[PDB]
Amino acid sequence: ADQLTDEQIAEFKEAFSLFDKDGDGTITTKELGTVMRSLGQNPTEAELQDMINEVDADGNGTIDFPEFLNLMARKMKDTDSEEKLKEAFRVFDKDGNGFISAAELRHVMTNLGEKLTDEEVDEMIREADVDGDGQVNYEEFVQVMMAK
Amino acid sequence: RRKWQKTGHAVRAIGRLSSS
Ligand SMILES: [Ca+2]
Ligand SMILES: [Ca+2]
Ligand SMILES: [Ca+2]
Ligand SMILES: [Ca+2]
Repeated sequence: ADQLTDEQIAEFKEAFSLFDKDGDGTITTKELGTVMRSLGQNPTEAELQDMINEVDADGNGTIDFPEFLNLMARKMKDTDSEEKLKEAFRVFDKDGNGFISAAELRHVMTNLGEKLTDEEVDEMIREADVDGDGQVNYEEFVQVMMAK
Repeated sequence: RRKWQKTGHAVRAIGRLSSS
């Protein structure tokens, strides 16, 4: 659905900025590729172009904010959402033990270019840590990620 | 504020672009 509040748009704009390194307002294969690799992925040039083509409404070879917004505004079916939420969990769960620790969260955010203090990360872990085991499992992950 | 969510949006975008 697309009944996005200005607050949500601004939040997506900041997410867009993690990709748009030079801040020119467009995401190129180079930028998309850089982010994916810092996350442990290894895409080919063709795969990157194919990904951009999916949402390239104006055919200019790059992804601009309006296109990224429409990508994020799209609503998908349950069997798609569950799998995608699982794929997302796998990214943070570096050692793959089924849980997300403070170190792993900090690692993904640091590679993305965000500067987090030691306290900020631990504060985040405790907000999502429902069962109180110091870590974050899938259920707690889904709640924090999809919040708002 | 909501840095975890912002970060999550980026990761989710990649998953949506990969289109399964
Ligand atoms: Ca750019
Ligand atoms: Ca475009
Ligand atoms: Ca782990
Ligand atoms: Ca927990």
